[PDB]
Amino acid sequence: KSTYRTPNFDDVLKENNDADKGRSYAYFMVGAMGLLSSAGAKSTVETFISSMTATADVLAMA
Amino acid sequence: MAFRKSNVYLSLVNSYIIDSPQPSSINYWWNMGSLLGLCLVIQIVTGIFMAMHYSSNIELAFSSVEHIMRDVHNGYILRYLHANGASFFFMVMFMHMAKGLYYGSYRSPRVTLWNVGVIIFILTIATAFLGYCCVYGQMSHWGATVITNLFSAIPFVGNDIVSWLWGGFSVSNPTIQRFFALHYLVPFIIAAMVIMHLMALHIHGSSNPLGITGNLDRIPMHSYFIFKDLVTVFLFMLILALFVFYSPNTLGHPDNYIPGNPLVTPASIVPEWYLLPFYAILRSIPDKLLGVITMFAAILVLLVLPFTDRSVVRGNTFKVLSKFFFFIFVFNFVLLGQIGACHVEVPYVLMGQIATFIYFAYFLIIVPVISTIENVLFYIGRVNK
Amino acid sequence: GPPSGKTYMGWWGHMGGPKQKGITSYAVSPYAQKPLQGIFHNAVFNSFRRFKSQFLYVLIPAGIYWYWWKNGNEYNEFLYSKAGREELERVNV
Amino acid sequence: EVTDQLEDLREHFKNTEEGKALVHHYEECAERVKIQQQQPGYADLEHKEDCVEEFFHLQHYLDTATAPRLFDKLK
Amino acid sequence: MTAAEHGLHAPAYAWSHNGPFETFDHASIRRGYQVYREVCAACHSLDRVAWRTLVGVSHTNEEVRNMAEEFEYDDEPDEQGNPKKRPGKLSDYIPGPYPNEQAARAANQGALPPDLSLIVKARHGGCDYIFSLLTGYPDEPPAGVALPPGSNYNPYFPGGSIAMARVLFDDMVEYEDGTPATTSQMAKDVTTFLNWCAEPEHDERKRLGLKTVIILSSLYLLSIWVKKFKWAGIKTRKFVFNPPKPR
Amino acid sequence: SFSSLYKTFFKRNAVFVGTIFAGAFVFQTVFDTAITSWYENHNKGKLWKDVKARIAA
Ligand code: HEC
Ligand code: HEM
Ligand code: HEM
Repeated sequence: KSTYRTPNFDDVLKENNDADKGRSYAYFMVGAMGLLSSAGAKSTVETFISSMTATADVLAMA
Repeated sequence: MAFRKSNVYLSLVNSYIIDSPQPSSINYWWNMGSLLGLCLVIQIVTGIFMAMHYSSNIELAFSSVEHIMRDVHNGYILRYLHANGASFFFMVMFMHMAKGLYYGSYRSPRVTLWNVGVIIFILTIATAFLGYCCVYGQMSHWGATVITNLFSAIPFVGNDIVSWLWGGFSVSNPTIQRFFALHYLVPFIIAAMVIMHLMALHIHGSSNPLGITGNLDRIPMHSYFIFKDLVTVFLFMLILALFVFYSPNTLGHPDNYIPGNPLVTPASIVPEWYLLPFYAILRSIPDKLLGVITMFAAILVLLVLPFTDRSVVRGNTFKVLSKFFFFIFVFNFVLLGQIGACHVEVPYVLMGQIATFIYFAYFLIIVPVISTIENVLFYIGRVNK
Repeated sequence: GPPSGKTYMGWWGHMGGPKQKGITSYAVSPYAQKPLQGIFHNAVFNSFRRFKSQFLYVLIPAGIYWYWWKNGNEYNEFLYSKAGREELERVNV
Repeated sequence: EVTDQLEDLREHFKNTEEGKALVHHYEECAERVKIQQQQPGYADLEHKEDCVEEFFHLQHYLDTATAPRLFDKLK
Repeated sequence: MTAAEHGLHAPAYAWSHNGPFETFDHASIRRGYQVYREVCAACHSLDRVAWRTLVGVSHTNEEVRNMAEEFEYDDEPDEQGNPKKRPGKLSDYIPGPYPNEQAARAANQGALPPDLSLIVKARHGGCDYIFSLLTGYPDEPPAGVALPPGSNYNPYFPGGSIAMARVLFDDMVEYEDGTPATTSQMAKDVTTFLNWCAEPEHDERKRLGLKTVIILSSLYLLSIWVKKFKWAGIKTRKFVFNPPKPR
Repeated sequence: SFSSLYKTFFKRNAVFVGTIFAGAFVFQTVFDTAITSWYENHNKGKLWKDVKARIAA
């Protein structure tokens, strides 16, 4: 077989290959992952900082 | 050249995590190392933010832990995260070691990597024992006394090394303040040893589940294995958030909510669950000196593995007897862990002795004989004469 | 810096494998592919192939050790009961 | 006016088919132990039988029966 | 050890906070505080529970202020250096009945009553153990035991002999919401209260756990998709070998 | 108009991470309120404000 004859990729190729459609799909999924991980990262850095802030008894004698 | 190569620090970061050529064949068991890195960062950060509120005297240790639980904002998150993250660190570390001795990662290009791993394992066991001793419950105190009175079996200097460990005459205020200073300290020695682990790995690169060379197709670590590690990172955080928020005192013992009392024995002194197999190994020998020698031998027998593996192909991917006896070893370890949590009653001492013998006969008897048999079967199955 | 010893993995350009000739590799852009392709077929057929090849090695030692633990636990619960006290007093004393 | 719900459920499940058999085994043991007690020279036997195991079987069945349906009765 | 030395296992009652979306019944905690104050406070302590932690969980601010002011704590000494006393405030802790351990052991026949502020985490079984221990006292020990004098039979206590006699009897407390206060109802209420005293973070912990488990499950599945999208080009790679000509 | 959707949201990475952060802000707020209201409506008659209304009625 020659090397100019590329193999059968048709089981995994999508049949409509618009650039903007597939790019917006992929960037929507990685954008949702970035959104949720950014909210989670904000929440854990606030968990540690609010751990450092003050205490129930120190606020009780206020 | 690129700025990520033409720097001093970004050169190291690039060489280790960005352009690191990984074999493309490596499966999901090659994420345990980045998982242990995440676990180590979790332990160090949550421990620092709890040491900001912990007081280490014997009359203030337990109540300072409950001050963290009840009075510090999100402090139950920190304590439950530290305790369950320590136990998750050990489950992932057991998976890292079991992968390593399944796939033959201990073998001849990577023996110094295996040995730096064994040093890291000993240091993490010590760190978690000290940190369990800092909370000063009832299992904490009596665990400290039985494990430190192990060292009185040395027939010449044993009483003076145990009186040097205790700082006095039994586990009290100097012992607890010592154990806090050391339980801080040994994690940074572990971080240095992890940097040395990565340095010893980086010279030859990682193995692969085939055991053949991986030099032929390779993939840079960025954008492929970064995301393949991100999958297991989010799975591990999911399972840890389950155990932290819905089931937090499950892996722990209930007797660490009794404050430490030197006059009342809690009628079954057991350590945390991950030290139960070595506890059963220690308990199986009917002598104390031979008991601690056999426990330290049970963890130093991981060093005889690159010299007793007598076969020409690396790993158990293509061997049937190595696979079978590997899983015999793994369920022997699980039975040993369950024997270590039971009392010294009549079937359990014999079961623990036989399981300890199987644990030692795996490294010293089973792996050479099965390796040689598989060698000659691989030969005569395909050569004609 | 100084040069260090001979390793078994180089870098991009001098990895240290054999010379390669006559191997062509083809690959399509993932932006032009379908991810999650064949997941419902692989989820039931490939997983059954993997289970069928790799389950005797896992579930024969698991069965041996679970039967051992069950039998020893039954013997202990028998010996520390009223019906089995005579064998307890001869098995320890 | 209101009687304790747990002893109500315990007597109701003591009046069932095999609950009577468990109670009967307990009373068989109890009369056996007391006519052991009334024997001359009882405090020297070095191992005196009790009925704690039969009481445990009865109380374990009563626990499994009364457990999932008591808190409906409590407020 | 034998089953008597282990103790009988407590069954699984259907608590209103069993389950991952549930919450303490706060009326049960208020009634359980009343049963603690009227029965349990004679012998057991609550050394870790401040007065201010009850405000907004089981009682109102003035309702806690009056219960704290009905006690007397050690004040700072006056200008002549003599010791002084003080009505309690919200900052103080719930005082025990005894001044030290020796008074406790003297008053309760040698045995020391444990402080109840962590007792459902300190015991294997938890709420089921506390409930079944309080309601587990038979009217007579089983035929054969030799109970030491000053001790009572309870099969859920390990060994059987416990130094606490049966304290809960029918209609010994009257609730202010008209609940029929029987033995089972009072044991349910104290065990809910002691579980709150051990875990006062329980509701917020379960709510936050809902938030993290939802966010992390979504992130896990979304990361599976992004991994498969990145590795598509390597999973669909094809190799062809034409053997090179001999030279 | 997928070309217009791409050209406004995903072409510049500044605009991309800007809407990532804006979505994380509004998601954090309304996700918090939705989880609290579901948790409180699931636990009806058990929270403190229900017992407070009962002893005030
Ligand atoms: C008077 C004296 C009382 C009263 C009114 C109560 N308790 Fe109990 N308690 C008491 C003693 C002296 C002991 C020690 C007995 C022993 O042998 O240890 C106890 C024991 C408990 C325990 C622990 C049991 C165990 O360790 O498994 C719990 C829990 C307990 N007591 C709780 C309790 C509750 C909830 C009460 C409510 C009214 C209560 N006690 C009454 C002494 C006394
Ligand atoms: C190598 C990583 C670490 C491991 C494996 C580890 C392990 C443990 C364990 C098992 C406990 C007992 C948890 C419990 O049962 O309550 C503990 C407690 C503790 N650890 Fe660590 N630890 C690590 C790192 C650190 C570090 C670096 C610090 C200090 C900054 C630290 C501070 C503490 C403190 C203060 C406690 C007190 C008790 C508690 O709050 O739970 N830990 N540690
Ligand atoms: C703090 C604990 C540890 C960390 C952070 C760590 C880190 C790593 C990392 C990141 C890798 C590369 C990824 C991988 O191969 O999985 C690795 C590989 C390895 N580690 Fe560890 N490790 C730790 C503990 C251990 C232990 C306890 C051992 C065994 C005694 C060990 C032995 C190995 C081996 C043999 C490899 C090479 C495996 C291979 O690629 O074939 N490590 N380690």
